Amino acid sequence: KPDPPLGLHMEITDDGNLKISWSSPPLVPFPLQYQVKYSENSTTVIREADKIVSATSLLVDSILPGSSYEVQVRGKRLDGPGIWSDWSTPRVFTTQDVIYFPPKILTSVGSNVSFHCIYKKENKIVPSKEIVWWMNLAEKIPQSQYDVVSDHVSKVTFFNLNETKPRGKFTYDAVYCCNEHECHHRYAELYVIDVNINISCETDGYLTKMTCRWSTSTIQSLAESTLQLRYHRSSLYCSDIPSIHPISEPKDCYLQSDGFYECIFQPIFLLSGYTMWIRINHSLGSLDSPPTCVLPDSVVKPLPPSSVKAEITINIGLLKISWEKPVFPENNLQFQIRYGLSGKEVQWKMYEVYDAKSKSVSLPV
Amino acid sequence: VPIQKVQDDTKTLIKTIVTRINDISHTQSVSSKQKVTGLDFIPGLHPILTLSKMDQTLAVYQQILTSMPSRNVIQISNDLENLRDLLHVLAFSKSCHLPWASGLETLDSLGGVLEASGYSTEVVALSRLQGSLQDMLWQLDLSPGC
Repeated sequence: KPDPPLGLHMEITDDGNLKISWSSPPLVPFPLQYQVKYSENSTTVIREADKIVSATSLLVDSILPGSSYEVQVRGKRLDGPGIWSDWSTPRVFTTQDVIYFPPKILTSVGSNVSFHCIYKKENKIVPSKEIVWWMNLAEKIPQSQYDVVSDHVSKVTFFNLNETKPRGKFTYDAVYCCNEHECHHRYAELYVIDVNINISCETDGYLTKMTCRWSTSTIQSLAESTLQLRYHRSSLYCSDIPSIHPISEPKDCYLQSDGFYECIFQPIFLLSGYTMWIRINHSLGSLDSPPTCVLPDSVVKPLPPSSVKAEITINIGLLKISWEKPVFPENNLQFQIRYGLSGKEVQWKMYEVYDAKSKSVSLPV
Repeated sequence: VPIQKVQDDTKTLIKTIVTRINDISHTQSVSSKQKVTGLDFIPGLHPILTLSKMDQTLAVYQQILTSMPSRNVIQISNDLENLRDLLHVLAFSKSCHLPWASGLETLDSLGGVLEASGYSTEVVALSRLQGSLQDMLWQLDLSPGC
């Protein structure tokens, strides 16, 4: 006789269905078949149903608003003449009076979001024609966005969504679906946060490591938010269109005094393209920043040329300027030179040398 | 895949690695061609006529460089990996099938030289690498074949 199932929980899916889950006992080395008796009690319809499932979860379609769900689960050994376990403690779940599905949406700027609602008036489902939508109880949503998917549920479609401005503490938009002029207290939460984070990578003068820096200016408005840099290393080069890869690696980034997070890759692959993005893991959901692919061999900063000597040619009168090409990069090089009168403020005259094999330039003064 | 761009990038990568070795002051003073006994396993200047030979040579160099603890060497190993990949894509553009070279099976001996004399192994390995890269760069215009 196995122990009764523990951890009986009931949750609401995004599709509007009631998911009942339970945990198998940790002392049974054999699979268990479960019998779940659930009763749905409304003011008009009372139903009882027993279902036998091999899995540890059960789905109930179209959970009714303002109804009480009482669930009991018992278990049995799947193989052989097992003994049925005792019934677990009944779990009671009480619903609200208006259904929004999905209740919350995490989206980005410019996306299209569809919200569906079912409105109940005295345990009666209002037809979709009477349903009127409002934004933050301020203004009525235009009827062009209104769509009737079915006679019981209404929906609204939002196209080319902009960033929701913060109104005080609330950073989301509350969308209300109502029976005509009279509205309900509950709503749907729309979170359009700014995920456009610019990451700039830069290699050292010896091309041994690459430090990538990114700012946190647009993410300070949200508390309890965790930011993690995720990168994927390709075998060769960067693709023309960077994209989020399912297999990615986290990177340890440290905040500096200037408010920028720096992440150091050492060693670095010169001709392997790194597709990087920022993953924000909220309490409900995870968002990814638009990924950017960086090739280290193309981000060559390195140190300006050394051994710069500025002399004046004898009996010629031309300012001869010489230098030494730095170790990196080894591509063809162009040079920019500013020359002026030495003083408290120097009027810099500009010159450009586009010859790669040029090391000394004579200029008139 | 543009063949010309890959070839030019390959050239630039070779010069880059050569310059890296140039930065290493102790390697510059050592004769590349000169023979030192015990290091013979390292693929030094011996005619590297073909792409498969180049691939196996680079594979061995990567395998040797991986074992030596040096920050510069790890980057050089990465550049060598990229160089091999470039050679493989070129071999594909030439309709050649290059099998992926394994490194030397015979590393059970390299440990001894690394333990007894690290300095000799490092200077020789670097100078011979630079030499091998230089002849490879010379031959890359001669229309290398498989």
